[PDB]
Amino acid sequence: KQNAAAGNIKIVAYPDTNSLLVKGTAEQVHFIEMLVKALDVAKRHVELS
Amino acid sequence: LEEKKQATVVSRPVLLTQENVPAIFDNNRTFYTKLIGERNVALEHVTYGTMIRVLPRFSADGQIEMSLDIEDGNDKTPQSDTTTSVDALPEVGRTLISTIAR
Amino acid sequence: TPWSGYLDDVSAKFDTGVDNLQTQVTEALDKLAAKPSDPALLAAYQSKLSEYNLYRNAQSNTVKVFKDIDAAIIQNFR
Amino acid sequence: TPWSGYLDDVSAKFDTGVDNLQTQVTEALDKLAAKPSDPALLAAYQSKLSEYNLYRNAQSNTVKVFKDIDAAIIQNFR
Amino acid sequence: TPWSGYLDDVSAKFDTGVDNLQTQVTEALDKLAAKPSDPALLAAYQSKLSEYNLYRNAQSNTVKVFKDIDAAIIQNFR
Amino acid sequence: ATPWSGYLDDVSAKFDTGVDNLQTQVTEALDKLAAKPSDPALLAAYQSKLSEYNLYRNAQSNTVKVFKDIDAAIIQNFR
Amino acid sequence: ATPWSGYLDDVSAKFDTGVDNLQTQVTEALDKLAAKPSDPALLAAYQSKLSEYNLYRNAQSNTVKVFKDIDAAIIQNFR
Amino acid sequence: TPWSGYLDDVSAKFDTGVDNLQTQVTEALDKLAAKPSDPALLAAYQSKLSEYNLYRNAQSNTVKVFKDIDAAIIQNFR
Repeated sequence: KQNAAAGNIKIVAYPDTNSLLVKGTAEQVHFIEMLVKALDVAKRHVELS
Repeated sequence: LEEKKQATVVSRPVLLTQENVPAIFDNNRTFYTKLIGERNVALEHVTYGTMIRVLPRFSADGQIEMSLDIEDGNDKTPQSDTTTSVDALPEVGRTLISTIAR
Repeated sequence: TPWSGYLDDVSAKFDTGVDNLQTQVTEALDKLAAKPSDPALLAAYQSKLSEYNLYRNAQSNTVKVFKDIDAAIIQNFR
Repeated sequence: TPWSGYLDDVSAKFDTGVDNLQTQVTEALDKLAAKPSDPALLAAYQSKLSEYNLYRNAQSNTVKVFKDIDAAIIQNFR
Repeated sequence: TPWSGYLDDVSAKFDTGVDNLQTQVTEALDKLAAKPSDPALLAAYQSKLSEYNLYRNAQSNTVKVFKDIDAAIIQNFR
Repeated sequence: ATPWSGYLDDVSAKFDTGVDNLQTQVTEALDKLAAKPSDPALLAAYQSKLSEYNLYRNAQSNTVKVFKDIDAAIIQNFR
Repeated sequence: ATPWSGYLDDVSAKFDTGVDNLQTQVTEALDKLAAKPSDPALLAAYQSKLSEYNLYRNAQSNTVKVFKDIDAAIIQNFR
Repeated sequence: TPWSGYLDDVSAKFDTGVDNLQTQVTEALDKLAAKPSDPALLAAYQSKLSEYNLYRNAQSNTVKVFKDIDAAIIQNFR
C-alpha cells in the first residue's frame, strides 16, 4: 500500500546477468528504478604520460 | 671497435570467454641459442612467459568493457654469463599492468 | 586500500626493511650452482644465506609475542 | 528482510570490519597445502591464522557480555 | 575524551606513568627491521619489547580487579 | 556411501590432496636406497624426500590443533 | 629530559656500563686484523676479544629473560 | 608498617625469613658485571638468582590461597 514502510525493500545482486532483483511495492520499485538510473553512468577514460 | 644491433619481437595471444565469466590464459616457453660444436660453449637458453586474466561486459552501446590483469616478460638469467653470445636472445623487460578499459 | 591487520604490519616491516635480500639470496645460489668450486662464490653465498636465516627467525618470534599480548587482554573482557 | 536483533548487529560489525580475512585465510591455506616447504608461504600463513583466531575470540566475548547486561535488566521487571 | 570514569583514570595512570615507551618500542623496531643482524640492536629490542609486555599485562589485570570489587557492591542495593 | 567427515577432516585432507604422491615416493625411495645403501645419487635423493615428509606431517598436525582450540573457545560461551 | 627506562633496561645497562669499552675494542681489533691476517700477534689478540664479547652478550640476555619470567608469575596472581 | 593486615603479615614473614638475599643478589650482579668471564663469579651468581626466584614464587601463591579462604567465608555472611 501507498503507506508501506521504506524499510521493507529488499535488493539482491545477480552478477550472472549483471542485473538486480528488487522486492517491494509498486511505488517503491519505481523510486528504486529512478535512483538506479540516477546512479550508473559510463565513466570517462584518462591517459597519463 | 664499432658495432650495430637491431631487434624486433611481436607476440599475440587469443582467448575465448563468455560475458560476465572470468577467464585466464597462461603460457611459458623456452628457446635455445644454437651456437654449435663439440668444442662448444654450453647451449644457452632464454624463457618467456605471459599471464592474462580478464572479465568482459557488454554495454548496450555496442561496447565491450574488460577488467584486465596482464603480466609479461622473460626470466632473469645471470647464468647466461657468456660473452661469445653477443647474438643473445633479445632481452625484453618484465611488466605488470592492471586496469579497466572500454 | 587492502585489508591488513596489526600483525600484518609488524610482519611487513621486515619485508620492507630487507629491500632485496629475497632476490639476491636466489641469484647468488643460481651463480654458485654453476660452478661450486669457486671460493669467491662460496664466500658470498655463505653470508647471504646466513642473513636470510636470521631475518626469518626474528620475523616469526616477534609475531608470536604480539599474538600473546593480544590474547591476554581479550581474555579479560568477561 | 531477515529479522536481526541487537546481538547479531554487534556480531555483524566484526564481520564487515574484517572485510576479506575470511577468504584470505583459505587462499593462504591452499597455497601452503600446495607446497609446505616454502618459507615465504609459511611466514604468510602464520599472520593470517593468528589474525583469524583473535577476531573470533573478541567477537564471541563481546556477544556474551551484552547478553549478561540485558538479562540483568529483564530480571528487574518483576 | 571529555568524560572519564574511575576505571578510565586508573587505566590512564599507567599510560602517563611510562613516559614514552609506546614510542620507544616502535622506533626500536624501525631500527632493527632495517638491519636484523646487529647484536646491539637485537639486545636493545629484547628489553623494550619485554617492558612493553609487562606493562600491557598488568594494566588489564588491575582494571579487571577493580571492576569486580564494585560489581559486588551494587549487587546489594536491592 | 562415503563416511561422514567434519571441518577438521576437510582441513587434514587438504594437505593430503596437495602432496599428490609423496606418500608413495617416500616408500619407493627407501626401497631403492636399502637395496644399495652406498650410492650417493640415491642418498641425496632420499635426504630430500624424507625432509619434505617431515615438514608435511608436522605442519598438518599443528594446523588441526589451532582450529580445535578456536572452536572449543567459542563453545565455552554458549552457557 | 632523559628517556624513561624500566627495571629490565637497568639490569641490561649494568653490563653496557660494566664492560667499559669492549664494543669499541672489538671493532678496532677487527680493523687491524683485516689489514694483515697473517700476523700471529694480531690473531692472538683478536681471539680473546671475540670470546669475551660472545660471553658478555650471552650473560646479558639470559639474565633479562629470567627476570621477565619472575615478574609475569606475580602479575598473574592479581586475578 | 603504620597499618598492616593478616595478608601483610604472611607476606612480611618471608621478607624477614630471608635475612639479606635481597641485597646479596644485587651485589653479586655487579661483581659479575665487572668481569662476566670469571667462572667463580658465574657459579656464585647462578645459585643466588635461583634462590631469589623461588623466594618470590613461594611468597605469592600463599597470599593467593589465603585470599581465597577469606573470600569464601565472607560469601556466607548473607
